[PDB]
Amino acid sequence: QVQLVQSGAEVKKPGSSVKVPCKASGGTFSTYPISWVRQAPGQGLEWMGRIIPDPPMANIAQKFQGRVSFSADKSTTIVYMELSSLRSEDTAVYFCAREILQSPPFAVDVWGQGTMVAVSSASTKGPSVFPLAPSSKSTGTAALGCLVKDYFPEPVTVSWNSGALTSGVHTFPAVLQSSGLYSLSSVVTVPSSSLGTQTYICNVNHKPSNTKVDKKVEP
Amino acid sequence: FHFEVFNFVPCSICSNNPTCWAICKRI
Amino acid sequence: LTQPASVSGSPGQSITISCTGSVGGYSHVSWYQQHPGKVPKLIISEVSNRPSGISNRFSGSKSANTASLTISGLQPEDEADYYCGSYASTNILHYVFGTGTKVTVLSRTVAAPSVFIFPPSDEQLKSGTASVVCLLNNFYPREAKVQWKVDNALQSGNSQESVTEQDSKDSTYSLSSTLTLSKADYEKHKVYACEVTHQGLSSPVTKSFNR
Repeated sequence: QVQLVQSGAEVKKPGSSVKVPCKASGGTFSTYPISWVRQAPGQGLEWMGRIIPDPPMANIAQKFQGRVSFSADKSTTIVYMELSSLRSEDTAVYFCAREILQSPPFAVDVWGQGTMVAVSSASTKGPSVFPLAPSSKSTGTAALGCLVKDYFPEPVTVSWNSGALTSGVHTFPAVLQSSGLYSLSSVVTVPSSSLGTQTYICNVNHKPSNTKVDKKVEP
Repeated sequence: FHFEVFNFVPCSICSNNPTCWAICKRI
Repeated sequence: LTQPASVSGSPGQSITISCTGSVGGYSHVSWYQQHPGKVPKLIISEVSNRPSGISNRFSGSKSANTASLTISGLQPEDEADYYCGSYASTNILHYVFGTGTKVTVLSRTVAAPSVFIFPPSDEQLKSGTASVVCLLNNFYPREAKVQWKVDNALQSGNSQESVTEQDSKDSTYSLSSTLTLSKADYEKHKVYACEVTHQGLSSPVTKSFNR
């Protein structure tokens, strides 16, 4: 029935403004208030405010006050939340949900996809892939991989042997570097006897920068 | 439409919710 | 609303999550489950009322100003970040959410980390940065300590770590400690090692490379 549609992740420049949208697929946006919850990737859910359809009244928390504006296109019933004067702290995922203030539910039942908003403080950069040599032993669990470094912003996708190599592949979560760029390391466990015979190639693709690098790791 | 912030809850949208009547106003 | 940060449990037992309040009739408290990468889902409403389609293993209780969510028959699929939420009886009727509780099903096995050290790639050394990567693979749980020892000297503040859960195939963990040094400082030293201490390997395991 009622499902909420949100746009995709949007990286923004410090000091700009983003207007995350919320569409009612099957809903009418004319009875139950639509609450907006802000969540950093690892955070506790944090209610920002609510917009109520019957009376065109918007309620916003004092902490979020002054920047949040609850606009809404009445035609097609699409509500928009615009967080103005963006700052680094603002980086979080923003969810729109149908609040059942009236009625027995007394909770937010239908949630939205969630539009991730990040404040860049950095320019897009292609990834620099560096090989992780699998030591030098002919045996046995041998570890090799690729170091994707200095790329902005996510996502980057790393595969091994063009998707053939799956087991043992451990792509590690991206870590924001002190410079402001992202970096990840992907490792794979292989038999050390195959080090010389087998050809191991990591396929890294940074679609934001449209950089597809096929680095090879066979020391 | 550009909804406005009023820092109160109307009792028109408040049904079966008791917390509303604990804190509700009107024009 | 405040919740315990994490609640660990063995498979089959019953864990409970507290939701202590500093208000809406103290019957509006509800319980939410947010699995990683997914939207929050309403699991329990009206203290104990269970929305249709939710497993019977979830219940709700209310003591004083503390709300409790009890999960019977804890399974590895049950683990998620659980949040309690209720209205705050404020001017705009704030809906306050809880801090969050990471339920974890964790028992019956122990694994030792497979330590592998990677010297910095000379290509990256050309760029000017030296990334020494220490890899801990297939260990459980993640209470492991990694000490960067450069020429028998501990290095701190220059190490960044990342952890991943290996599905359920091994239900283990993987860590990548990255020691980043400048090309000059890297060449200034000789021996680079990462001593690793974990529950699986009580005796300290160190992987060293000399350049």
